[PDB]
Amino acid sequence: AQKRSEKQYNDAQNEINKWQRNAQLALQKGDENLARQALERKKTYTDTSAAL
Amino acid sequence: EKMLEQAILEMQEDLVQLRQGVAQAIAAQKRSEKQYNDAQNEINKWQRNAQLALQKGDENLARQALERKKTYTDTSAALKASLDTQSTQVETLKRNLIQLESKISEAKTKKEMLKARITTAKAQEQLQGM
Amino acid sequence: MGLFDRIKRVVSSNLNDLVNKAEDPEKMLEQAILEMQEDLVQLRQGVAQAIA
Amino acid sequence: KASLDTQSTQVETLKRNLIQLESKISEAKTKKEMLKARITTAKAQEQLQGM
Amino acid sequence: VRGMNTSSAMSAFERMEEKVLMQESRAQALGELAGADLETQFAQLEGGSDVDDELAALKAQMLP
Repeated sequence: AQKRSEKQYNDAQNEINKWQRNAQLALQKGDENLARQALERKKTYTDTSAAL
Repeated sequence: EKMLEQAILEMQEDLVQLRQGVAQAIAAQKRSEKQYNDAQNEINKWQRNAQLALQKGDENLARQALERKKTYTDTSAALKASLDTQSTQVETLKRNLIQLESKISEAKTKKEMLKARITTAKAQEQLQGM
Repeated sequence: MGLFDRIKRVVSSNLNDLVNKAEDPEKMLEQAILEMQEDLVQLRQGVAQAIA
Repeated sequence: KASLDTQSTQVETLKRNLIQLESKISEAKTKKEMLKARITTAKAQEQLQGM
Repeated sequence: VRGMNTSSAMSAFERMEEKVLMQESRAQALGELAGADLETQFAQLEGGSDVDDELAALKAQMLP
């Protein structure tokens, strides 16, 4: 369980990181709308991380 | 486990019906939209016909065509009224799906925590058997 | 509650045996890869008609 | 004509959706080998550790 | 695509991806329980000790 949750929490961090790059990539291309929606995912995953 | 597995499988199958209900709600919006759009087109068509009747000297038919416009305009209003009222459900049902998406993930996370305390409870019982 | 309680056990009893008999690793893989491969052609057939 | 274009665009979506499905089924094949290697390895250690 | 009740691919992953990792985790968990013994840590010391006590003898015999 400890290792299972750890991976999930580690994946959450990775997910957040992945979103960051995608959100940052959207900003570079001029798509702030998608970037703003990607920030919600970060927050959503950050909240999930906290729970985990 | 027995009370979580059954709940996890039933809580995920209920979301499918919710999505299907939203599709029907979305269809309704588009269905009424077309009807309302057709009403506008109908009115426009009548206008031309009514205007054509006036050009030919048939005011009697033109006056009867104006009633259709009014009749269709009243129908449009009715359709519009429903359109504005039926749109609320779409957004209301969308919020439910958004909330359930994160609640099912927490339910799966509870299992792990439940097993941790269940193994500990049994561990203490095994310690009392010595 | 009784009715629901009975259903809970009824389903659990069936599910328990269902997940204990047909839940092997090898069986799923082979079955899944052969079912999704057949579906591809099915969609193509419909697309062909649509294209036609 | 109106119906044609509408259906033509709908057919494009289907054709484009099949392209993504062709790669999705290809990924499944790759998992088979890796999964089996992890299963056998774990199954081989399930008896050794027990003894 | 959306994910129906019995989608061949999605449903297969539910029982395969999950269980496979479960067994893998168990191996490490159970394997770590069997390696908690303090005598196994003394064997590691022995290995390092055995390679240095034999080296001297090996170097002494090979000298001549």
